[PDB]
Amino acid sequence: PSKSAALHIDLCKATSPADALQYLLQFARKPVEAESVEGVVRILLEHYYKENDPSVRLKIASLLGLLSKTAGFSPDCIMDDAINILQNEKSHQVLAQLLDTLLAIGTKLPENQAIQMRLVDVACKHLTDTSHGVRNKCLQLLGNLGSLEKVQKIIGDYFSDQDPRVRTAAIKAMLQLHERGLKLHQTIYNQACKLLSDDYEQVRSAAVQLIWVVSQLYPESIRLVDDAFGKICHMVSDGSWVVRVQAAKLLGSMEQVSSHFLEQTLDKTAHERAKELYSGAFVHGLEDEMYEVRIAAVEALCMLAQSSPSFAEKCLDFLVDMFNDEIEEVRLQSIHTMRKISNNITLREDQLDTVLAVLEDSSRDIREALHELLCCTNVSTKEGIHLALVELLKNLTKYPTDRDSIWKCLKFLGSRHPTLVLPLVPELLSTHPFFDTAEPDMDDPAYIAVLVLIFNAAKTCPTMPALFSDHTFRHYAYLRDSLSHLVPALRLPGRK
Amino acid sequence: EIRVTPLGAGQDVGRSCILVSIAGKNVMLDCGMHMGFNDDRRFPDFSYITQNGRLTDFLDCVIISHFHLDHCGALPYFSEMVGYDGPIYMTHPTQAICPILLEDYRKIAVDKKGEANFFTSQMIKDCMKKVVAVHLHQTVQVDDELEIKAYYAGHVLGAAMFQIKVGSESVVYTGDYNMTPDRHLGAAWIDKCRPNLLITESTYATTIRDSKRCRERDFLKKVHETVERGGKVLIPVFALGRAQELCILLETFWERMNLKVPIYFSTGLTEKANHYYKLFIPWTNQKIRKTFVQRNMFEFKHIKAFDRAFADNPGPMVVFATPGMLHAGQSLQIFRKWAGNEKNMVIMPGYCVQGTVGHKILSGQRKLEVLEVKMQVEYMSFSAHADAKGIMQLVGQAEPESVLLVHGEAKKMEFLKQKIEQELRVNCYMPANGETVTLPTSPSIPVGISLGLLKREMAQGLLPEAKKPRLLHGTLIMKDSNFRLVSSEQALKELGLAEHQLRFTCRVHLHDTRKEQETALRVYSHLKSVLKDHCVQHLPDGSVTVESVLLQAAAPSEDPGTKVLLVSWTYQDEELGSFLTSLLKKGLPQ
Amino acid sequence: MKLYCLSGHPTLPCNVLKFKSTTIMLDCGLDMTSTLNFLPLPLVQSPRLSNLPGWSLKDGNAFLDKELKECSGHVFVDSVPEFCLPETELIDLSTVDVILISNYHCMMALPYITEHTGFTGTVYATEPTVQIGRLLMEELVNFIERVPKAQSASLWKNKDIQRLLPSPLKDAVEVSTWRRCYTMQEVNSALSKIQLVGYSQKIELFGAVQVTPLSSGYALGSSNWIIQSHYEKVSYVSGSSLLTTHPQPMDQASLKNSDVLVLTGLTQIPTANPDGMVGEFCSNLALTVRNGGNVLVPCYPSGVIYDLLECLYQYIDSAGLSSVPLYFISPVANSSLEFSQIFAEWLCHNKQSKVYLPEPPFPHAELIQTNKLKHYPSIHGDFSNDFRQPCVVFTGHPSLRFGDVVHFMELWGKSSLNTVIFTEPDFSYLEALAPYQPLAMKCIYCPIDTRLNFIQVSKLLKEVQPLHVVCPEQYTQPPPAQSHRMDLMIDCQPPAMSYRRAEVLALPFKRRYEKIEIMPELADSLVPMEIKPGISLATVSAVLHTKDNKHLLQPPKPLLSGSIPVEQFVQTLEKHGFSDIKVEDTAKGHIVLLQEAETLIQIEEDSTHIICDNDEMLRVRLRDLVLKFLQKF
Ligand SMILES: [Zn+2]
Ligand SMILES: [Zn+2]
Repeated sequence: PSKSAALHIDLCKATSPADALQYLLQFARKPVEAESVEGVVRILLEHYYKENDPSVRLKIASLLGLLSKTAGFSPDCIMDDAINILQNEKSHQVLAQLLDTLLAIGTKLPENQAIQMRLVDVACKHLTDTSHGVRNKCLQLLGNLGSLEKVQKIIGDYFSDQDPRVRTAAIKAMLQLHERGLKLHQTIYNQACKLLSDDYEQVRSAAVQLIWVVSQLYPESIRLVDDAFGKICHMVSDGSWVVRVQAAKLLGSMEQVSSHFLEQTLDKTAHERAKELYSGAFVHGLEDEMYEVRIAAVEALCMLAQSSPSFAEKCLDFLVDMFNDEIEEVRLQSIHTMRKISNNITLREDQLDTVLAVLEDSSRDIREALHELLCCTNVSTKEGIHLALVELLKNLTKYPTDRDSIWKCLKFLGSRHPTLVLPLVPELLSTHPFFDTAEPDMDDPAYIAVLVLIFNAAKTCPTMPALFSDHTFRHYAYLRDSLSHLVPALRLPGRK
Repeated sequence: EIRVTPLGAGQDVGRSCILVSIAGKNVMLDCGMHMGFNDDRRFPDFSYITQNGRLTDFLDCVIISHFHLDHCGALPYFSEMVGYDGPIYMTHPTQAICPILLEDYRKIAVDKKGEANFFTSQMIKDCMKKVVAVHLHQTVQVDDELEIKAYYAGHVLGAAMFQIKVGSESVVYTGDYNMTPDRHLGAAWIDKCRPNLLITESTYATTIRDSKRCRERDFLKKVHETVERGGKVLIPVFALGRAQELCILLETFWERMNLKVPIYFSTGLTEKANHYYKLFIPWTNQKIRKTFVQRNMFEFKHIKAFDRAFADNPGPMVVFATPGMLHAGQSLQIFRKWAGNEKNMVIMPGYCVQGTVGHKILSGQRKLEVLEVKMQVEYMSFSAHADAKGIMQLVGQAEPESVLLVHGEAKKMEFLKQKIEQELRVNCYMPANGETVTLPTSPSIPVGISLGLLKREMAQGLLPEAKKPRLLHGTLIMKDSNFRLVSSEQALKELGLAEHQLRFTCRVHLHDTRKEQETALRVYSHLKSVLKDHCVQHLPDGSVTVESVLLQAAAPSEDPGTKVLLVSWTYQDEELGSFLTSLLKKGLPQ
Repeated sequence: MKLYCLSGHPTLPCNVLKFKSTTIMLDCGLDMTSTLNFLPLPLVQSPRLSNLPGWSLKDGNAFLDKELKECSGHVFVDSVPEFCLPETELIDLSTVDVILISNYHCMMALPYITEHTGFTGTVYATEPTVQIGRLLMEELVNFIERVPKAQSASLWKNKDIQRLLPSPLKDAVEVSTWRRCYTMQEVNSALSKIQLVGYSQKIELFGAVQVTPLSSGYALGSSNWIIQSHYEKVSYVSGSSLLTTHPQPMDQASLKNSDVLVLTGLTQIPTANPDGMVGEFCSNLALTVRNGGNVLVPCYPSGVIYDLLECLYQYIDSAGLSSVPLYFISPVANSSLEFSQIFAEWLCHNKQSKVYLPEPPFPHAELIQTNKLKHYPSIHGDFSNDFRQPCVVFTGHPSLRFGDVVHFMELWGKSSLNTVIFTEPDFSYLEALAPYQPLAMKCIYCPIDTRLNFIQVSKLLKEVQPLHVVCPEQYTQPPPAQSHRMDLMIDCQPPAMSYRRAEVLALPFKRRYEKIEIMPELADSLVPMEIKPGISLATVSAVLHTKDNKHLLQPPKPLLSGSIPVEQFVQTLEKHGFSDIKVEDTAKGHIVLLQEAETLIQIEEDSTHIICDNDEMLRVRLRDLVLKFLQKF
């Protein structure tokens, strides 16, 4: 009905650039057929397709592609499109629209073999263009048409073809092939070794993805994943800034690598000078143009640090030093990564530097993140615990609004390693040996802060209620009554 | 060919000035003075560029990299007394900054040396009226064939590489530049130009500058502890460049830590430095050029203009001061004021001039002139120059074919040359001031071409017959203006010449008893069987066609035992014609 | 070379050009005239806008009283304001390679195209254009937000009802494709897809083309694009202004010698004199403020505002009106002021010199330092406390359909002393003011435009002498305002072939020659030879290498041409060793017989035939003797 009326109106108008354009725009703009009449409409359109000014034909093909989404059409449209393509070789635009329509049909519903994905693929392969007509689009067509789990030869030659756009098309088709598995061969590694140095943008951007994806499959070249990682490293200093984001993310995602070679990224120092005093890819990636690449770098570092139990100690200084980056996002990411790698790590002398930051203007997010870091860090030296305690007290007395987090971080800092604090018990709470100390105020949020640490530590060490003074017992009862999610139940005689 | 003549900075530093003769054009890169030679020898020599004539006759254009004196100090001298009216190219920040520094240097020369033949304020104004501005990546056509392009360098605000390109030849002069991003200037960035020649500095070619982030971390720790101990802080740095970087770093750290101790910045050059750094935001890297939307980092909340009388003021203090060299030392005034105290710190973030009060303080002896220094000195390095890795990375990125080093010392020049030659397999040089070096070019002449010929040739190449020489042919029509390459037939029609046809007809003599009537059929069958994949057809008239070779059974000859076969072919297919004749000389199968 | 015009607007074009093996789209124009048809978006609901009577379908079948509302005998739709779009279905935009931006006004519609269609190509624009564009899109998003008017009138959109609906609703175009305003995540994605370019930066695309932006002068950063291969030129000019203004002066030098010239964005009010009309502005403003009313001024927070502010700064002291303050109210006022201040390299020479003499180039900085002019984020907040009367208020949006202007003008309309002064010429102020009519506020129309007028257009066309000229049909046809006048229609030789909304054109051009480079070894190896005066040619033989659409030749079937003279043939045969050669003449050719091998040769005009016995060495000797008596092609 509507399709027949539209066909009659178009035939009657027969205006070259006016009638066809208006009819196509109205038909596409208004609505889809939403019925089986799509086949009849397609037949009518193909009937008028025999004309001049291939712009009208291209618009008709676009309409056909749009209609193909309705899922109504199946083999009739496929056969008609194949026939039309078999003889509609005129300029590049017409073949472009035809290839787009064929791709739409193929991935719209059939997703099957038996001239559902094989005949179309063969036809497209045989229809290889001479000058950028369809080349990229036929490449992505065969990309979305996965032959079987047995095609790579054609793309192998196409990699070194004329236009970088076609190179990108081949790369994206390769990505589509991988995402369905297809067990890509090893030779693509050596072939893309040169793709790395293509001296044009938008090419390397995905060549890096290809080298990563092939490498991670299996590490066997002579060292294969190590070689690919070395290539990514030598590339991390790419001229652009868009490449470096992928460069960082992909090496971060990688997980297995030769230990000895891994540290060679960080090897160059004033840091080792400080260490003695107390006693290259990332080296450059950490300090780069704009904060995006810094964020990517820190993420990659946290990922592979998690992966490798070693190599963490080498990176603590490189993290902590990079706190005053001036970009709050990098600040937060650095704190988060330090937290995430905080395990079996020691801050013999790093304690003071990572704690100096605790005094920010408000930076409520930063200070809360620092508390989160402290509650999950590890220290080994008693003076370290003492130091952290004193800076936390300064924090509380200067910013009396996050005591509610100060207390929890102290709770965890106690529970994590109790024995460290036991020597401090006489000193931290005044217990003059032969003088009865005046009851410190019960509600003072510095005394409560220092008491919660002790009580949380006291779950483990049985000997210390002996050290506890007179007040501490009734004060413990009061705390355990007030803040039941900070002080656990104990063995004290007063509260049996 | 390329000719390079360094009139200065030849295995040395200061008074940098390069002359490039390229494709018959003379361009002068950079023209500055340098201190230490009170004689005229400080200025670059001009007896070689033009001897004693008119400069514009020989020179084409002057290029200025950045506003540092050792590069932009000779502009009045070169362009007013000597006489030059040609175009001078320099980025807007350089144009805005160099005049103030030139005036200050003029006043300093008057006050100290008082050289009679010295450019005057009016003359600086006249010279600067003759300047032309260049933005980033803006190609400016000096003439119909010579064009200059700029790039972001970051040695100081507005510093820029230059790519002097003509036709295919191109030379990239970097001048002073940095590859390590600073706290307010982005790192130098370049295309993959692939120049034939690359002029670069080597000021720090032997020093792999360590992690700048950790270096400034140490600096900030020292300043924090110093303010804690109640002492005072004096930081001598020359008013341009490093002063603003230190100011930004300290201001940001200061706002974060919320510290309140007032900090002062030396007057005199502040009123201009801050104003220019404020009006020229679109050079100051991503952090500032983004954060500009809300506030303007160069409007300082806690940095205020210094006052001399505050020198005696008690309590811990932080004060910047000038000059970084201490030779005159308004900074040296406060230094002498506080020298007795051991509580105060002082930081020297740069190299001092040897044999001066700078070197005396550099060395640790108390007696420095006879007065004894007691406060503590820290010799920091916040230079904004290129580290060895920086130079190597930049050359690798540009991918040049020949390098040339200036702005440095001879021994470091040698180390860097050795390393680079071993590494990148690239030619290097070391011109001493006044030594000209010549290098061969590759002036490939361009040519026009018809579209269709290329189209079909590329289609043939696309066909899987590659690796077999397809012998791209045709002819080059020359007009002395537009050389155009054309196909044979297109040239024929264009020139109107007749399409001469060359035909050879060979009389093959077949000696056999087979009938003449079947001779043509035998020829067809034998040729179709022998010449595989060849177009062999038997025409209805009894003749045979092999591609374009026509075989005809001629009329019976007077010799009964001899049959004549006319094999006629054109010159183009004469290869196959000769092959057919050779095959037929063996005779048909019998 | 195919050119697609996807926007009928004469000033906000969207043109998809095709060239070599690349597809380039220019401009993304958002026709914001369509917004006029909708009701205002009040900041606080007003009773008069709330209670408007409902226009009724005369048949009454459809329930259109809710969708439509009528005021002053007119009709408006009732929903969130809307926007027209370029027709994106003519060609799949996803196949578009590169997008170019002319000016912040022409890039307004960028997000829709950049995000929705799947466009993967890159975008080019100048730094001030992109920044000020990010400012304007922020302003627009904020205005449409902040009072979400959920209603969505869709029945009226039907074509059948649209036919019956009265004017101007009959006049809408592509009512179907209209789309609601985009959002901030789309804006951010669009602005992050961008890449920057300075003036005259020669950006090469795949070696396939070379694009260059040239100073236009219309506004701060507007660029006229030039696309060239090595033998062609397409100059796309959109919104130039050769008058004396603050932006960088227009450069016509490179425009000449252009194969195709696309011309767009001419003036809107051809008869308007900018200088005299700014004078009218100042005089009327002064008179109203003296009367004691209040003056409202709609204007984009950029562009013409700055020239207006310089003029007002110079003129205020003339009448000594220092008492009356200037309020500049907009959510991007402060950012726009600061961005105008920083951009020095793009201003005119006078202002660049004012910078070289340390001082902020524009005088509105001095105004703000003097406190006569105060910039505020929006009327709510500090402005309410610090208000005064009488005053002059620069509002945000000149469409009059939303922003702070709607609220101010609902507030001040009742009075008669107060006055609203239009300056931006992009909207028919009659339709703009229609919804608020009746209005006691004195309405003054002084629309300032700076784009080139038709006389200057003729001058420029004669100066550049293009091979073809392509312009919108509106210019070709005389304006409906004055059908009598002839100067109001473009004129050129050959006549400028025109176009309309959603049209496809084929440029009258043919690709003949392109650029290829020889390599010095082969160049030296080749030896030129001459057949005609001043014409030296040589047969070529090599292998082509192609990279990035760039071709080169390096060393690894030519034929004959020219008759062979029989006299020279026999002379050289005898002097080379041949003997007993006899030549006879025919009607037009010569038959020459060499006794050895019994060789007979007939030479005719453009015809030479050799017949000999079954010989090989003599045959090849004859071949090399005869081939070298002519020129090889
Ligand atoms: Zn320098
Ligand atoms: Zn220098």
